Amino acid sequence: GGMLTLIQGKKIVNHLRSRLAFEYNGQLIKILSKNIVAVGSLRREEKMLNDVDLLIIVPEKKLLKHVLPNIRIKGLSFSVKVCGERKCVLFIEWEKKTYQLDLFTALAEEKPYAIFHFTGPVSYLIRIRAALKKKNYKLNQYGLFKNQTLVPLKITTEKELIKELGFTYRIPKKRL
Amino acid sequence: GGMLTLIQGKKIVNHLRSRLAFEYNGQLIKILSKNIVAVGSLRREEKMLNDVDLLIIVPEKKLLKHVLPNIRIKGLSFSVKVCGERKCVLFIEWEKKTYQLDLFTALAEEKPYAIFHFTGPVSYLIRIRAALKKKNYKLNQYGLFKNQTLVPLKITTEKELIKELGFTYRIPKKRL
DNA sequence: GCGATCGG
DNA sequence: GCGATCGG
Repeated sequence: GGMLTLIQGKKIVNHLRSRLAFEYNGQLIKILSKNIVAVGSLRREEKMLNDVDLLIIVPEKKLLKHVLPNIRIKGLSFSVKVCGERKCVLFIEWEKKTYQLDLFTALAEEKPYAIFHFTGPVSYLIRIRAALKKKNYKLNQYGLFKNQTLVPLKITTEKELIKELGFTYRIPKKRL
Repeated sequence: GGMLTLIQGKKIVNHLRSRLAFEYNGQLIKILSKNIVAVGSLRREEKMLNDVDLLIIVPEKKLLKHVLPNIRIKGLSFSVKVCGERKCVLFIEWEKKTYQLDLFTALAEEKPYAIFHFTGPVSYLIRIRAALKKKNYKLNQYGLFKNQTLVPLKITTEKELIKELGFTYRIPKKRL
């Protein structure tokens, strides 16, 4: 995959927002724009991107075996590098060039945790996870755990999650 | 990668044996046939293969950062799917079809352990490892360990390793 | 730091 | 059963 500017990346995401779908036992099911979240380097507003990173929110557990493994993009040429239920990496043709499209899935109840994980950057996640690990917590893209048991937090958004975890809220661009 | 017959796989390995090399700070270093071992489904003599599996024996630790990351195959078209110091997955062109070639590296002192691991099958490895784990040992492709410490066994071959571990020696085809 | 999807 | 490369 070629490198992209932030603007090229945003243009691609805009194009993709109305064109993603998946095949479910023969039936083409459209993925809704509101369930597509730009994450990664794109959400961090970095100047150059190495890929385009999208998080797809899926409404039901049963659908995970179907969404990424049967992903469809209307009108766009692509090939699959690797693909499972949770991560799918595609190479897409856009104008004269091939770019890497990284797709991830989260269930609705995982959404704040997923956004936080897939936003990164990695250095920042390592620091946050290390501090929580010292207090016997484990944080990942699915939830907050203690002694291998889900800690049910009363949150809906990434911001609420960050504050409930006891860290300073910073906009994605400023996380390091 | 397409599926291959055992015969096709063996023909490919024969071709590759004299044609593998790596670039080391600008110089092309041939890999010797005696340091190339057919492993996996090929060594188990399975009728159909999903890929061709080769283990490359590397004489010095310092060379690991160079071998797979700078692999060269004379006269054969290939592309890299993933590649590190210990695992490299290639797609090769062979008689107008594309196949998957899986390359792994072992240091000389790891060789019997690596052969045993990369031969499998997986079901057999799980059983063997579980039994050793009950006695506080850990077996992997690098050695036999107890309390995170290498158990120095006085062996050279896979057969000697198997017997020293206290299991019945069976030819690769009959391991289950 | 932690998980996905391999790798045998 | 145990480890590698790559995902943020």
